[PDB]
Amino acid sequence: LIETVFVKNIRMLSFEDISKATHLPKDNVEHLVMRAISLGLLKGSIDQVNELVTISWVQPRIISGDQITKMKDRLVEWNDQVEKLGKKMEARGQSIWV
Amino acid sequence: IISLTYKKISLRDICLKLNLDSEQTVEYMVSRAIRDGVIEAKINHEDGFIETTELLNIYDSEDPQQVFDERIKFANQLHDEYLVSMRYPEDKKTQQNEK
Amino acid sequence: YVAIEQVKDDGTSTEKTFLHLPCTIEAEEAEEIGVEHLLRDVRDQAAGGLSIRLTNQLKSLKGLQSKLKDVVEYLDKVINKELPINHTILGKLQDVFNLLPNLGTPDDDEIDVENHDRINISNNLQKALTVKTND
Amino acid sequence: IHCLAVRNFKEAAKLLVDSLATFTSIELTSYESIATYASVTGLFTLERTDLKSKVIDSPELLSLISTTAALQSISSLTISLYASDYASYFPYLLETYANVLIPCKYLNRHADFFVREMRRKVYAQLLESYKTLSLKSMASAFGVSVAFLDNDLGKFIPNKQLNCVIDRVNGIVETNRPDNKNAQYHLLVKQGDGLLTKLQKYGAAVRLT
Amino acid sequence: SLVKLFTTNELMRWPIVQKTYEPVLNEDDLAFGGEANKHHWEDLQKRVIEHNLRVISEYYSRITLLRLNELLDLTESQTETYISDLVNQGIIYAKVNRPAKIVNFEKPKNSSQLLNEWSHNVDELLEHIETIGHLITKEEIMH
Amino acid sequence: AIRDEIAKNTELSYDFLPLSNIKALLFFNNEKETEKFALERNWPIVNSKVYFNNQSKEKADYEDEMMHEEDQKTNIIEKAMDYAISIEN
Amino acid sequence: GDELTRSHFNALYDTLLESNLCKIIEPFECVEISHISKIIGLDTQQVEGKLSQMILDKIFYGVLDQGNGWLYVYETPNQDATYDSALELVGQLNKVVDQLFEKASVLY
Amino acid sequence: KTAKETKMLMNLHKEQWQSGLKMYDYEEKEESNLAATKSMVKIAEQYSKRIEEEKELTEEELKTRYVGRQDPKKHLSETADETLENNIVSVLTAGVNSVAIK
Repeated sequence: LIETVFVKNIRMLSFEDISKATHLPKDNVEHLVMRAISLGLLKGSIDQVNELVTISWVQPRIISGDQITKMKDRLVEWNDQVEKLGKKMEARGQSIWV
Repeated sequence: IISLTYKKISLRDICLKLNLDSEQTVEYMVSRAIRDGVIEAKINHEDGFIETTELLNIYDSEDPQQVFDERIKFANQLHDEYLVSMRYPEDKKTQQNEK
Repeated sequence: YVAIEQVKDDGTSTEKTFLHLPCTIEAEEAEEIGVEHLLRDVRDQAAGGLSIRLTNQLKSLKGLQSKLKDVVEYLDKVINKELPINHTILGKLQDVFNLLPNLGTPDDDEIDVENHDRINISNNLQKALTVKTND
Repeated sequence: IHCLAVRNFKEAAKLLVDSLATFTSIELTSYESIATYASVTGLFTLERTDLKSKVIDSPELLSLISTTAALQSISSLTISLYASDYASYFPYLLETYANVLIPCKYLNRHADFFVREMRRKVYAQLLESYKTLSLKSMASAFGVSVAFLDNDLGKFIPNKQLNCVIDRVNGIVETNRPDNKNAQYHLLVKQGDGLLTKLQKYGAAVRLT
Repeated sequence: SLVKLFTTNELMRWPIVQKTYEPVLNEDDLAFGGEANKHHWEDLQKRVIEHNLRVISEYYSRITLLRLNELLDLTESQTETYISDLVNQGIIYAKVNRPAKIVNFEKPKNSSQLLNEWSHNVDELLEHIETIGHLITKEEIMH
Repeated sequence: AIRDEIAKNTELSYDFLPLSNIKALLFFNNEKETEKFALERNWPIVNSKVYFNNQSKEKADYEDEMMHEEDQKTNIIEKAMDYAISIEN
Repeated sequence: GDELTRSHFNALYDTLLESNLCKIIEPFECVEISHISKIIGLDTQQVEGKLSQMILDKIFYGVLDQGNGWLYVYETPNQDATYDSALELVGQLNKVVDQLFEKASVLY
Repeated sequence: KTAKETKMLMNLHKEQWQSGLKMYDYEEKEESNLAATKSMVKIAEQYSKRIEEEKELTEEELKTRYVGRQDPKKHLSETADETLENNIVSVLTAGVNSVAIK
C-alpha cells in the first residue's frame, strides 16, 4: 500500500484499487487506512463520499535502481519549464533591466 | 427576455405567447441564435425544455483581469498625453521677451 | 565546514567528514559604517526600485536552472562512476516530489481570486496618478 | 406637495414626514390628507427597516389614529407587510387602489408607479427568506392563481429587484442573490469607469484651449 | 493494556472493550465493584466513544453518518445527540445533514489561511534543493 | 448549406440525438444521408445514436497547437511585465 | 383584559423561542424543519411563519429550502475589505476632478 | 583598494536571488492593500481643501493658507507609487513560482 502510492505521481488512489493491491476486501481496507494515519506512516484525509484516500504525506521508500530512474525524469521535466519561461521572460521588457 | 424570466421553459409555452407556428419552427430560430451566444442557453429536445446557461458571479471567474488590462493602458496613454502637451505653451513663453 | 565524527551507517566503518554549515556575512558596527562609506554602487540587487528587483527576477530563474542541473548529473554519476549511495540526498528529493504543489488544489482557486485583488487595487492607484498629473 | 405631485417621490418622503410635526393649517390641504400622503411616500421609498422606525413607530401617526377611511386602508397595508402575513396584504392592496390612489388627483397619475412598486417590494421580501418556493405555494398565500402569478412576476424580473428565475417544469422558483465579493467588484468597477470618462473629457479640452 | 488503548487513536470498538474487561475489572473492587459503580461501567460507553469520535473528525474530513454509527457501535438516534454535544462544547466542529446521509467535519478555513500554507510550500522547496547542492559537492571529493 | 449550419448549432445544445431526430432536423430524406454526414463530422453511430462527444474534445486539442498564441491567452507573467515597463518608460 | 399583559407576553413568546432556536442550530449544515417542531412544540406551519420574519430582521439570516424541508443558516459572509476602502477613495477623486476643472475655467 | 577586494567587501550571495523566488505570506499582501488605500483617503479630504480656491496673487500667501507646506498632493503621490510598484512585484513573482515549480 505505501509502495503503490509512492511510484505513482498521482497522490490519490481509490480504495477499491487498494483492495486489489493488498488482497483484502474493501471493508478491511478502510480500517487499515485509519490505522496508517495513527502510526503516521501515511498522512492525508479520508473521504467516503467518493471512496477515496487523498494523501499529503508518504514515507520515503527504500532506494533501488528502478525508483532512482523515476527521480531523474522528474527533475529533467521541471528543468524544461524553467528554461522555457526564463527566455520568454527575457524578451518581454527587454529594455528595462537596469 | 423570456429565457431571462423563465429558466426552464417548454417550447410549447414559447409558441403560444409570441405566436410562433410550432415547436419545430421555434427550435430552428433559437438553435442559430445560441451558437452566436445571444440568448445563451442550450436546447434539450429529448426532455423538452430550454435551459439558460448561467455564468452567475464573474468575479469568481477570471473575467476581471482582462477588464483591468485595458483600462491601465488608457490611464497610461493620458499621462504621456499630459506630458508632451504641457511643454508646448512653455517653450513659446520662455523665448519671448519679458519684463 | 565542520569536522564531525559519526558512524556512516551502510556496513562502512566510522567516517570523519566535513558537513556543510551555511554561512553568512556580518559586520562589526565600527567596520560597517566604513564599509558602507567605501561602497556607493547601484548594485545587481539592492531591493530598490521596480526596475532593480526586475533584474533580480531574470537572475533568480537562471539561478534555479543551473542549480537543478547539478542534481541530474549526480544521479548519473552514481550508476556510471559508482559514487557511494547517499540515501540521505535521495531521501530529501523524495520530500521535494511529495510536498510538491499541484493544480486543481482549492489553492489554485484561492490564488486566482487573489490575482484579481492585486490588479484591481493597482488599477485604482493608476487612475489616481492621472488626477495628480492633470493638476 | 410639490415633490409629491412630481415624479420624484424621494424628496417627498423626507419633506412630508417632517411636515407632520410642523403642519401649518393656513391655506393648505387638510391635515388628514397630509398624513395619508406621507404614508404613500413612506412605502415607495423606505426600506422595511426604515419604515418601521419612521412611519409605523412615528409618534404622530399613532396620535392621529385611523378615522378617515383612506388613512385606515393605507395604514393597515403597512402593518401586514412588516408582520409578513401575506393572506391580508393583497386584499388591502385592492382597497388602497380604489379609495386612495385613484380619487387623489396627485396619485391618479402616480397610481401606476406606486402599485407596480408595491408588488415588486413585497415579492422581493418573501424571495429573500426562501432559497426555494413552489409556484403553487407563493400564489396560494397571496390569493392569486398559479396562472396569474406566472404572468405578474415575469413583468417584474427584468426590472431586477426580485432576483429569481422560474423553472416551469419543476415548478420551483429558485432565488439567486449575490452577497459575496461580487457585490464589492461591481460597485468598484462601475464607479471607477465613471471617473475615467470625466478625466478624458476635461483633459482633452484643456490641451486644446 | 487498558490505559494505553484509550490514549492511542486506534478505533476502539465499544462492546468489544466492554466484554473483554467485563468479567475482571467490572467485578474488581470499589470503582466499578460498588453498587453505584455498577452504573459507572455503563457510563464508560460515552467515554470510549467520545475519544474515537474526536480522532475520526481529524482523520475523515468527510464520512457518511450511516457508517459512523457502525464504528462507534451505537444507536443512530443516540450518536447524533452525541455529535451535537461535542460541537456544542466546541471540542470539534461539524456540519450535520439531519436525514443522516453525511457528516462533514469542517473546521473554519478562510482564503488567507489556505494561501498562507501554500506560501510556505514554495519557500521550503527552494531551501531543500540549495542544501542538497553543497552535499553533492562534498561526495565528489570523498569519491 | 442548410444542413451544415444546423449541425454546427446543435453541438452546443446536447451531445446525443436519437437517430430519428438527426434525420428530421437536418432534413435528411433517407437514413443513408444521415450516417454519411456523421462520418464526415467525425461522429460514430453506435446502436443508432450519434455521439458529438468525440469531435468537440478533439477539435480543442488540435487548436491548442498553433503559433500566434502566447499573447492571445495572455500569461500572468506576461500581464505584469507589460505594466512594469509601462511605468519604467 | 389587560393590554399591558398581552404586549409583554407577546415579547415573552418570541424571546423564549429565540433562546431555544439557538440551541437547535449550533451543529448546523442542514437541520430538518420537522425536527424543529418536535422540540419547540409548534406546528410545521407555525415554524415557517416565525422563521421567515426573523430572516428579514437579520438575527440569524439563513434561507429555507421547502423542496428538501431544510434550514441552512449563514453567518459572516466574506466580502472584499480592500475594495471597501477603495470605494471611499474613488468617491473623493470624483469631486476633485470637478473642482480642478473649475480652477481651469480661467484658461477659457 | 583593488577591484578583486571590492567584490569581497560587498559580498555576493546566493540568497540575494533565492529571496526573490521566496513567496511571503498572503496575509501580509492583504494588510498592505488595505492600509495604503485607507491612508490616502485621509489626505484626499485635505487635497479638496487645497484646490477650493487657490488662484489669488502671491505664492507664499497660498502656501500658508491652503497648507501647501508639507504638500498633501505630493504625499498622495508618494504613497500611491510605493504600493503600485510592490503590487506589480507581487503578481510578477507569484506567476513565475506557480508554472515554474509545477
